[PDB]
Amino acid sequence: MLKIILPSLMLLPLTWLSSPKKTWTNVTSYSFLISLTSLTLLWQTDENYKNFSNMFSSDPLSTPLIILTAWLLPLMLMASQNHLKKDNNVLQKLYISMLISLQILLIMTFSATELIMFYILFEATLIPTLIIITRWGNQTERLNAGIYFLFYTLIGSIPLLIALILIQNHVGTLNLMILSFTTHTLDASWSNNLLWLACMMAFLIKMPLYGVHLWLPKAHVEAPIAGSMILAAILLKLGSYGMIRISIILDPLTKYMAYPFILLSLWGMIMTSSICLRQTDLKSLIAYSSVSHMALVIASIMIQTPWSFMGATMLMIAHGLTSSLLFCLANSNYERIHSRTMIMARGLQMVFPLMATWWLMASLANLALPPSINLMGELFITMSLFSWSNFTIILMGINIIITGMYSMYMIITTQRGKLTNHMINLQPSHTRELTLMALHMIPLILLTTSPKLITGLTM
Amino acid sequence: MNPITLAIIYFTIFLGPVITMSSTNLMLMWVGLEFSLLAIIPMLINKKNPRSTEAATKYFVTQATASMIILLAIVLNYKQLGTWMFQQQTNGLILNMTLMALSMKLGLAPFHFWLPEVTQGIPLHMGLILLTWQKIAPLSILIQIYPLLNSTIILMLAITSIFMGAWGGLNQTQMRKIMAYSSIAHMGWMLAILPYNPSLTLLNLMIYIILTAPMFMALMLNNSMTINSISLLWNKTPAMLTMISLMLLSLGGLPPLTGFLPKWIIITELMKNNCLIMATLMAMMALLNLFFYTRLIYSTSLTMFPTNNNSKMMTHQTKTKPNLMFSTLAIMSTMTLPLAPQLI
Amino acid sequence: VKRFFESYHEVPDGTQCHRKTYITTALGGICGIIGSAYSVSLNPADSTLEAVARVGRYTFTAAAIGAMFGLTTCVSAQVREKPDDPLNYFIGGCAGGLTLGARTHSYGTAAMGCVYMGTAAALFKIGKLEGWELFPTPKV
Amino acid sequence: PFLDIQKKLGISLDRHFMFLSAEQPYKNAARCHAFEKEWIECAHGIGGTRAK
Amino acid sequence: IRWTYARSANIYPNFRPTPKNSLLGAVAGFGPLIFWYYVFKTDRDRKERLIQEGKLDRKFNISY
Amino acid sequence: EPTMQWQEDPEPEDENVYAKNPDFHGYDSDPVVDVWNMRAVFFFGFSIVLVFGTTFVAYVPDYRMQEWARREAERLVKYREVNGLPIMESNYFDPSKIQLPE
Amino acid sequence: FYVREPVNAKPNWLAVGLSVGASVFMWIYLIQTHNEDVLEYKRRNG
Amino acid sequence: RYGLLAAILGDKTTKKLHEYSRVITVDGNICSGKNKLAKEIAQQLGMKHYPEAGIQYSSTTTGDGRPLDIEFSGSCSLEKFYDDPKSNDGNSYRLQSWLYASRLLQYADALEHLLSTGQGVVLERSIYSDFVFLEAMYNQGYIRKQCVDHYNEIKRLTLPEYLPPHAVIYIDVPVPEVQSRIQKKGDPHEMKVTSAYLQDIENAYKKTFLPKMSEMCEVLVYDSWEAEDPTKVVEDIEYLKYNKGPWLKQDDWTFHYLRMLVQDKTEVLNYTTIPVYLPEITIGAHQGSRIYNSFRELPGRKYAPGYNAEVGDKWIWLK
Amino acid sequence: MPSTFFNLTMAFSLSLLGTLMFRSHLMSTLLCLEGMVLSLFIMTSVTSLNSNSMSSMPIPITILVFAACEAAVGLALLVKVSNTYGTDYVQNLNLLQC
Amino acid sequence: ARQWQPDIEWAEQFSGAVMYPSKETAHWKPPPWNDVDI
Amino acid sequence: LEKTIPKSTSTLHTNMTTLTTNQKGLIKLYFMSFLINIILIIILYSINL
Amino acid sequence: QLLREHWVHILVPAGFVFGCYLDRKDDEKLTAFRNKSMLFQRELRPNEEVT
Amino acid sequence: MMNGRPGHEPLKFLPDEARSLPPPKLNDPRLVYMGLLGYCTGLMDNMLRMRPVMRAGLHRQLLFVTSFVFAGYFYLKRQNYLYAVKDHDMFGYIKLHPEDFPEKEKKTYAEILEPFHPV
Amino acid sequence: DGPEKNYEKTLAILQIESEKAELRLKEQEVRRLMRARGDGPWYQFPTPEKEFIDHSPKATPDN
Ligand SMILES: Nc1ncnc2c1ncn2[C@@H]1O[C@H](COP(=O)(O)OP(=O)(O)OP(=O)(O)O)[C@@H](O)[C@H]1O
Repeated sequence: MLKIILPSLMLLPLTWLSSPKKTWTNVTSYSFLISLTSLTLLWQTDENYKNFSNMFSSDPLSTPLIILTAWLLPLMLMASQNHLKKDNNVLQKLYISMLISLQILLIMTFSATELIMFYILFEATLIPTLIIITRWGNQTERLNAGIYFLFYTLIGSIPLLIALILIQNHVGTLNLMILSFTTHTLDASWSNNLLWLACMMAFLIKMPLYGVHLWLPKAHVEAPIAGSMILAAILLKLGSYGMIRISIILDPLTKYMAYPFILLSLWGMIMTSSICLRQTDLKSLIAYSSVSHMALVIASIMIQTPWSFMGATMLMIAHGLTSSLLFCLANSNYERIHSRTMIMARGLQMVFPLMATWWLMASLANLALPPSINLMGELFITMSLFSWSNFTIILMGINIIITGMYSMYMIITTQRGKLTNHMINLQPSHTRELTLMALHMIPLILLTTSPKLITGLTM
Repeated sequence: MNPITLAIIYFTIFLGPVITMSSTNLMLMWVGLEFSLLAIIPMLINKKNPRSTEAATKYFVTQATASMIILLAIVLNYKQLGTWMFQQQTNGLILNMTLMALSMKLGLAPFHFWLPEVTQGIPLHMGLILLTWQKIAPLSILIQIYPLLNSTIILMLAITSIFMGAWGGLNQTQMRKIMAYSSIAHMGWMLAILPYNPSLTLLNLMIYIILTAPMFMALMLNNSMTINSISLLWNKTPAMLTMISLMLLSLGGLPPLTGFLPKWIIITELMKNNCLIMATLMAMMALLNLFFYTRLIYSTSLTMFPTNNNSKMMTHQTKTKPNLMFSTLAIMSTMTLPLAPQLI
Repeated sequence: VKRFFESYHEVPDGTQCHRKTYITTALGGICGIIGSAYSVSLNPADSTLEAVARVGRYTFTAAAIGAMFGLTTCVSAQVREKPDDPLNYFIGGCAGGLTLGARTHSYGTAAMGCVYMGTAAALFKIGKLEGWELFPTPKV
Repeated sequence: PFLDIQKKLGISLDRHFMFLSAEQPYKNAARCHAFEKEWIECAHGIGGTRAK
Repeated sequence: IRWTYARSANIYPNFRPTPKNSLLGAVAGFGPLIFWYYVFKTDRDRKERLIQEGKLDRKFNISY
Repeated sequence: EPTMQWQEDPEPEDENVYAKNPDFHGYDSDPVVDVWNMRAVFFFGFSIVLVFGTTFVAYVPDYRMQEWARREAERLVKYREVNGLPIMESNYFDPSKIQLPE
Repeated sequence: FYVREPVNAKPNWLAVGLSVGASVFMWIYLIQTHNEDVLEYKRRNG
Repeated sequence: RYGLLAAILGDKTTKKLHEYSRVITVDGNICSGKNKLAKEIAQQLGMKHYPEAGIQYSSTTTGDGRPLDIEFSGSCSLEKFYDDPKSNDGNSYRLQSWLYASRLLQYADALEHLLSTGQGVVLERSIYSDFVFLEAMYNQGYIRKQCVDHYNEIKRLTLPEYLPPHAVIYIDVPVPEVQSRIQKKGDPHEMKVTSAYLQDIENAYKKTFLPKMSEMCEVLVYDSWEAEDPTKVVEDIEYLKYNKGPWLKQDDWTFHYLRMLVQDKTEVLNYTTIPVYLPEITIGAHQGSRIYNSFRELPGRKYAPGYNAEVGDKWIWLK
Repeated sequence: MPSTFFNLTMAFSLSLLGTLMFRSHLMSTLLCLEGMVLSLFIMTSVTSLNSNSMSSMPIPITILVFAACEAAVGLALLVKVSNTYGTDYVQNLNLLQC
Repeated sequence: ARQWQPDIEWAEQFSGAVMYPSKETAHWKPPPWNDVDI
Repeated sequence: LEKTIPKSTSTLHTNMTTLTTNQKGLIKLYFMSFLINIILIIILYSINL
Repeated sequence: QLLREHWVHILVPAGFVFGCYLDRKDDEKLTAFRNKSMLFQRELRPNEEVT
Repeated sequence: MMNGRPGHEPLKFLPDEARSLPPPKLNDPRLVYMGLLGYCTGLMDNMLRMRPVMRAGLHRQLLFVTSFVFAGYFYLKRQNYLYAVKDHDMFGYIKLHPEDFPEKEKKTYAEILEPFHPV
Repeated sequence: DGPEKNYEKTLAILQIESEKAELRLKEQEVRRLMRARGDGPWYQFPTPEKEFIDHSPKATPDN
């Protein structure tokens, strides 16, 4: 694993000392080399999981996130290469360093076994994000947004830690697969119930429900492309991975400790998908769509069925990539205009003839057009939920419909009307942003082709 | 203050605690306490301005009552047994009085409403000592007598300090008073852990010191004792920020830094000893300290406030005050979490 | 002799409302006296008249809070016969916070107090049941 | 104690009269000399909770 | 710009809580969740008692 | 007397890059740097990563044994079909070595 | 070229050589002590 | 160096405070014979003369000593003030504050020179003398009471900690003669000042500066021709005494603390760069950042003095 | 012995009240401090001479000297206060609350 | 457009000796900058 | 969902801070408070033995 | 010259080398159970030195 | 805590008893990290005094690094000693009092009943 | 290399971690017993010494 980390810990001094004319290219290409080397984990010949020490490990549920992160790093770099163009070399170097620290932390956590290490990394993820969001935004409320982000996250963090302590004491160790081979069952009293809470509350507060979805839009809006990318892609996924790895112990509590959370997740999926219709701000629309899909993820995580877990992982990866892509497109249309509003720029596709086909290929992946990992996940999760009850296809379908609606609303208020006549600032497409779109897409094709990699624990 | 006087006073200040600790007699302890008190008052009152004099009066009065109370305790112990030292056979009221006095002498709450006023009246190079070389002997006294204490009131006092310090820090702008409230809270953490494992109070104290001293160095730099006077650091000297931000987040106790480790292993001990409720309160109310550190991070680094023209006349100049130990302690605070086991 | 505060758990939640209510009202008066003493020693006012008026405001307020809370929890325990379950104490704390809000003339404070105090009481009951000790003694 | 500088140097400055039955100047023994000499001898070799 | 401001951020400041508003809010936040919940709980209890009896034809439900 | 505005530079203007470097690519205003960085991106991320990564993966063997297992099932089914045993017993562990209460 | 070339205008050979010498002596004492401890440890535990 | 150590070692101040180790001002109005007079005085009394601190004292002392660009230096313009006052920009106050600060730097370096070597100094208009201009501005209406209060606060903060000047000469020339000298010199900006301006200057001087300071420093009011005859001034000052002031309420150790404070070239200005927000001087982060970047891009200011390589330093990898 | 000792402890408590409650002066507080110190010195010497212990007698001397010096610096501070305000009152110290 | 940075109306809610003067009792005056009162 | 969780916490902590820093610098009051605390501690020990 | 510029490209390869070496050292540790397991317990055929 | 154990030689950094313990191979990651800390501290001091970083104060950096290591070495020895002592005392007390630790030999999953918890 | 490598590595790791868990779950108990009954070297609180006492005649037989 050091083979993945150490070079990512060398990109930093590399950035510091390299000359301005060359740091961008050098660090970018070498981060791509890191992404490449990050595939050794896929030599999972047999079912014996990979273990490198008492301090690291890998797994089928973690490897995807690792590669996706090591591959979203350079895309953040590139998408962060036209703005802050008049900001000093030292400042842009700081930005690069923060991105790289995010990468390294995310890798170490998605790999680590001991949930306490996982937790310290899960909470160290903040500093770079808070910074990136406050020191490089474009509005004023970014401050309140960062505050909300930080404090939601830490409120979650605390009882999680307290329960990790209670465990480490009652049980002997915290190492995973030992928690498995020596788990037990609980008398199911108010004590163990509040323990279940203090263990899942943080992961949920992070992966937003209806009740606490508030810090997502502010972040994705006030913050720049890279922060938006990384939020929509991974910093949510951390909660899901933690919940998956930890729920192994709390059996059986999660049968009746789920109804409220499943209910909230579904209702929130619906209401947020509806708001996605009448939400002006494009990035806010995208954020609420992300909420709508992560609600499915959660409803599939709780009930603990194998189909459900595989669908969760599929939809997870798919949404990560697709949201990064949509945010790239938004930023693109913003740098030329400097207004997030959806109804200002209209009737494109007459001057950006190609870009549309990078807009289209995203929506179709949002509304679950097959053959896509998106629909595979949505469908397996709907199957699990139908088994768990026959009266949830209702909500699945309402969500599918409202999505099929607002995805096209977005396509049609930006690439289907008639062109304005005062947007003389429409610098044509840059090879760079076209490349970012292509790189976010192509992997969707290859994974639609061969998804056995992207299944999960149960496959 | 001529050099002979300066040297003698610094010597007595460096002595008081040394005796208070190395002595096994409570009278010698009380003596060292009085040494610190006396030898310090001047350093507070040197400027001879009204505010300094007022702060001196407050400080002296409170610490006098405290010392006399501790003396009453010792004498009652004498009448009771005969020895000048505390044993495991002393009526708990005496311990409770000793604890009230030590608290009032430290700054714990609700005996704390005199620390912010004084620390606002004082300059920096004496508030630093007031917070980092006067809270040692009073803590050594406890280190000696931790077994037979009253956990109930110790915990009530600690958590009360947590709450009140945080709630006051949410408002106070004056950085001196902010630092004072932070001291209150951290000493609350210590007293909370104390009767279970003292080494952890030692650790919390050393860490709070290593985080405070360099902040006060960065302040002594400019005599910027206000938020709108420190926000101008990015135009006076844009270098201290990459370390001030870290140190304040640390004082808050963010995991990847070191300021977290104390709270972490402390909660561990309290969970071993079944105090998880108060542990939860402490952990869920340190977040306000974290808050009003973040709110200064904002003002200084993450966003640039309006400067003042004459700062150009300043920048034309130079400055070589900031010695090496500042950076040394900053680093050995922020980037030393991997070495917690080697710290225990 | 501390019996006036220990008797609260001689019987379970159930009858003896005339006792549980006196006890909760006593706690109300105590907390009121204490908070009033602090807010009189500090943040003083003009006349002893207004000072003791503030004191009595606080004291009667807390007394009524404790009375209403303990009474609700002795009544629910009687009717909804699932005594040990803490929803009794939660509803009682909600009614108490609502009384506090009706006194202070603030619906927001009413609801805030409902939530916070009710959950606090439910946790007190959870502790009394599962032996969670407060102000412990050191045995690592 | 806390900082055993005294025991390290093998000296004594205060701890030679920390209690009652120490060496009084002109051999004038105190009131409860014997009872102290027994309490201490029972509380030696062991620590604290044993003696209490 | 002003339209966006009024739809996005000028809301809470000029917002004043009153009844029928608190009422509609509590409704939208409580009612439907609880309806769906009673539905699901009744269904699950039906299924559970059916299985405990040992009747519900589960043939071919090998993957779930 | 009425009021004054805090001295501040004016709002910069909206410009064009293609007016001075119609060979643009999006990265920098230095053409050589643009060219070399875009060639780096493409090569290191279209020629090597995508291609060699896809190749590696596609030629990975028996990912999580979904091939060895098919083989093993074929062999076991042959064995049992011949020997008359059933293809799947409703009890996994030997109920003999096991022991139960009353 | 300045007008008031201050203290930093030229090096302090005293402190330079002092630091280098103390560093070298730290290194050498470290190595000697480590080798001594290795010898003695192997001696006392085979 | 002058830490406490050199003092303990012997490099004190009283051991070189000899005769004529004094400090003087030669104040008056705009075009009196100030510079010729002060230079005559300096030559006759072996002191050193410090010219009138303007808008470039800092840039000329620090670095390679060349008049820097206005963006880095204050952003004021005396010519633009004389041409267009009352504008919506703020030149009046963002010039007066800058000039006060530079004058303060002057006085500080002067006390340093003195307390290090008793060789006395002569000063033109000083920090005590740089408030009549502001009072004239306000009385004419060029400026806001808020800015006046800001200035008075800065003064209350800095002015005290330093020691007033032993001797103070005041040259009294009225508006008509001052205007004659103006027109003789010739300048399209000086040519446009107002007799009321100069009259307010004179009034403020002769009302505040003289009584205030006759109680804690020696004064000498002279006229045009008595100045044109300098030597008389020299002999007056020589045979004059220097009672009634703080400068003898001091000793080695207060002199030492004062010298340390002065030598500290930012303990003088941590109370002049204070955060009180006025749209006159108040500058935004964008401008401040741009200017700091350009300055640190300049040669000789990128790094500290003894480290900039390009300029032609060496041994830059040991110190 | 026990009676007089309890009474001396009562006197200490009374000086405690005198110091912890003011009547718009400062010399009263300092005099109550002196009363505390006197009661303590007395109780200690009594304990010693009752136990017939001798080596423990230096302690009253020590603490009496320290109380002398303490009250001395307190009086110096009182004096600076009076000479910088105009009197030794207590309600003049409304500063530092900002 | 460009990064919005703070300004006077944002910084002059801190100049007050204490944040959050939600009460009338927060009617005090800022403290001097040299620790001297008139 | 904003008036409930975050703005409620804000108002609450804000008011508690207003209280705990509405204090004026009067020893005549600080000492009375110290005395109340001493009384409390003594009484608690007495009850709990 | 040019190495001051074109040397930086040596770090990352060196980092990868160091990483593989550290993993090799870790795997050389934990050498216990080299062949003592109960599902890959061989006879150590001649001339076939240990894993 | 343990400062009263049998014959706790007071204020002695490393007793002779701490020569029968394997010292740390100088390649140890902890010492290496302290070296990095010294280097970064020199960097920070230079950037604070406004000096060329990575090419100034070489003697300063050497001093920092070597001091940090020269300390870490012996501090780490002391800590290894403390942990060894803790473990030794624990095992000794266990060997003294076995009854306080009944060697409960668990039962097989055959004899023990794992209760069920479906889905 | 082969799967057996990772297999046996996993096995050694599990052994280590289980032994660690055992040690900690025993250390808690040991420390508890020591603190509660002082039967051990740890938590040996400080007692009055016995070397600064006199065993010489004291000018009067009694005492
Ligand atoms: N505080 C001030 N504010 C604005 N302008 C000033 C200020 N002080 C001086 N000036 C301008 O600077 C110029 C100084 O020239 P001045 O006549 O004083 O020369 P001098 O030093 O008297 O020598 P001489 O007059 O013999 O040439 C004046 O024309 C005056 O307008």
